Amino acid sequence: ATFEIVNRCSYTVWAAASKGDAALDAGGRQLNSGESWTINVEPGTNGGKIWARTDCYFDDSGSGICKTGDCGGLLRCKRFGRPPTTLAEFSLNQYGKDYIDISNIKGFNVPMNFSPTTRGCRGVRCAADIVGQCPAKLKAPGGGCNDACTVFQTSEYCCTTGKCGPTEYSRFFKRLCPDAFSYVLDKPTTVTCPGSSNYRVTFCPTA
Repeated sequence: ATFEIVNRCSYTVWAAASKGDAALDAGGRQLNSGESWTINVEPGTNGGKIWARTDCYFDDSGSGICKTGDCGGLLRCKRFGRPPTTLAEFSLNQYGKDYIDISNIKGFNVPMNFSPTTRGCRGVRCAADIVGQCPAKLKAPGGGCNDACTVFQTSEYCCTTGKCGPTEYSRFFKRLCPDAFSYVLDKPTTVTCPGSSNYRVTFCPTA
């Protein structure tokens, strides 16, 4: 499947793509304002994620650091990134269907639209100014808006026991972005697409 990753932000981002234990495609790449990067993701990819990283510095070998979404200091991510990270999430060719969503469960750093480029389903979007409106205790000094689990490490926020309800913090993410997961047991906003759909992830889709 193809994922066109587009940076409409006025600032450079470093796109990242991983399924947790491996890179997807090259795993990461710099995207200046306006640039597009098309990757190929193997059919059947389960638990894939795409995100943006901000304020990165990498050396010649592709080692360095990002202020949000850093994946073990690598330009080419093999692992998931350090919160806060707005997450485009997907599992492909699962009994004939693709499943996509956006998640704020690991916080928010960059606004995002996640849409099919092929027919048969709708896209999802979280493009509200979550960083600007972020509750004081959730603000990440490094940039972005942390989820409450990341900040407070409680069973309730992290849904450790598999029992948890919505919280004041999760309700903030849900208020600004109704179409993204705000906590682990949120009412699913997952979209069912035809198996083997193709997609576009757009950072800052409205700016």
